[PDB]
Amino acid sequence: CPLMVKVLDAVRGSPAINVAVHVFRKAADDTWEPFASGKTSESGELHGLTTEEEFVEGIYKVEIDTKSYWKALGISPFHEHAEVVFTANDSGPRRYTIAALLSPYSYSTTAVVTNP
Amino acid sequence: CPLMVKVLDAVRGSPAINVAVHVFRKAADDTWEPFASGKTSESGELHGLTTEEEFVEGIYKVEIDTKSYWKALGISPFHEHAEVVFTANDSGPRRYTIAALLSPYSYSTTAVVTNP
Amino acid sequence: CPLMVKVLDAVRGSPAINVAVHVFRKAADDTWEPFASGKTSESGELHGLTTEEEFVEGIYKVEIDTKSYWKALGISPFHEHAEVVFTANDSGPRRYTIAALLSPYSYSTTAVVTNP
Amino acid sequence: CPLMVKVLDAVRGSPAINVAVHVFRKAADDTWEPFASGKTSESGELHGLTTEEEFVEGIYKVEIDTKSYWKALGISPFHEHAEVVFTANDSGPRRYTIAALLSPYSYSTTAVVTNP
Ligand SMILES: O=C(O)CON=C1c2cc(Cl)ccc2-c2ccc(Cl)cc21
Repeated sequence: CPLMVKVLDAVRGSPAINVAVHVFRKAADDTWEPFASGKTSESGELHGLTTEEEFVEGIYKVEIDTKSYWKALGISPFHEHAEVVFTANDSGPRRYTIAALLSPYSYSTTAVVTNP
Repeated sequence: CPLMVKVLDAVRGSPAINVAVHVFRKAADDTWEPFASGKTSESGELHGLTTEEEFVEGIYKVEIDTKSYWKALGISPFHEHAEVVFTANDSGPRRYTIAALLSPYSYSTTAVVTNP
Repeated sequence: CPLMVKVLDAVRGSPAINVAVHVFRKAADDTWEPFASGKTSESGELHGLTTEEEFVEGIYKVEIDTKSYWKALGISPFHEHAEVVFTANDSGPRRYTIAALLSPYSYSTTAVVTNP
Repeated sequence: CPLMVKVLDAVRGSPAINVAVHVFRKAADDTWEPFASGKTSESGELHGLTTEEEFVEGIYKVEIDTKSYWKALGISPFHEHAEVVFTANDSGPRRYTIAALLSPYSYSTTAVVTNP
């Protein structure tokens, strides 16, 4: 529940299903340490990545594997993957939803940060 | 349930709350006939606009009153309102969600069309 | 050039060429009067719609005929057209660039406004 | 000019000026080698990063330093930077324009690719 990813397909107007998502956390030596991963569900969502206890303050990267999604559809894409890099902050609202809207040569990403 | 609107604020990373939304349907003389309206909830969503029986095939317009949302925040905006104009089709998936992502000088809108 | 429209295609990563654009201006009786129209060039841009002298203060609507663009590429898109509605020149003359980035089931519209 | 970066500010409706941009290229050992860097001009554009000769096939990463841009405007944004990762020149030389549209809690990134 503190980190959710939602991915939509702007070409088909649908959730983007079965997209691989890898989360990393930035280590003290500046490398990216694997943190969590999964595939989006039938509703384009990936829940259950981490817990409140482990999602401590720090810098995280969410990679969304957009190229493999488009290739499966036979559509030749621009980006290798979409990247979302941010600092997790204890002060603000407690839930972070990372949304991504995908097109072959463009994507947007937005963070919705809310309280239950 | 066949038509839902969801609105997000890209400046604050939050749902856009208390945004007025007016839906129109295009009449046989080409004018826009009021159809439904409401304000987005605390989660940025507006449900309950119409029913399956009345949401027949035709051209609809969804106006989102973005200027009043930004003015309330003290932020001077570009657009008078965001407009979403589309044909409702019985053939495709049965639920239409119109999403809008708002910034003072830009917005995106996406249609997610799915089956329950 | 006080008003310029630029349209890009997010499926192909290219300018959206030969897209029809209609501009209207709200009259004192509340109707939308035809103001100017044209088609985007090879660069996806439409210049020459108006002059400083004719582009007076007002509420303008830029209608970008996105459905016909997609149909001619074999795509059946969600929206009929993208509309951009804004007050212009209400604090003196400005230059406006209205951009639209198109995908079949999504678009974004942006304005860059500069003071000559 | 085979690689050009353009950055716009969706809060102000303006070019995003003096944004730092770092370009990297993936080496055969998988590390990201520094390739070129610069800052956007008054127009929000960064030209002159590379030459046809140096811009060979490869996987490139364009890192746009959006956090520092917002902080200097008094805004505490969500993302550390926007990353754009793509394979270039894998079917011969192309021209690439990488655009980013920024808001505090959202960005979109787009590419227009043309064949000289
Ligand atoms: O939405 C993006 O990712 C940036 O796209 N917007 C673009 C863009 C994108 C590209 Cl690749 C080239 C030019 C523009 C442009 C020019 C004027 C204006 Cl007002 C907007 C834009």
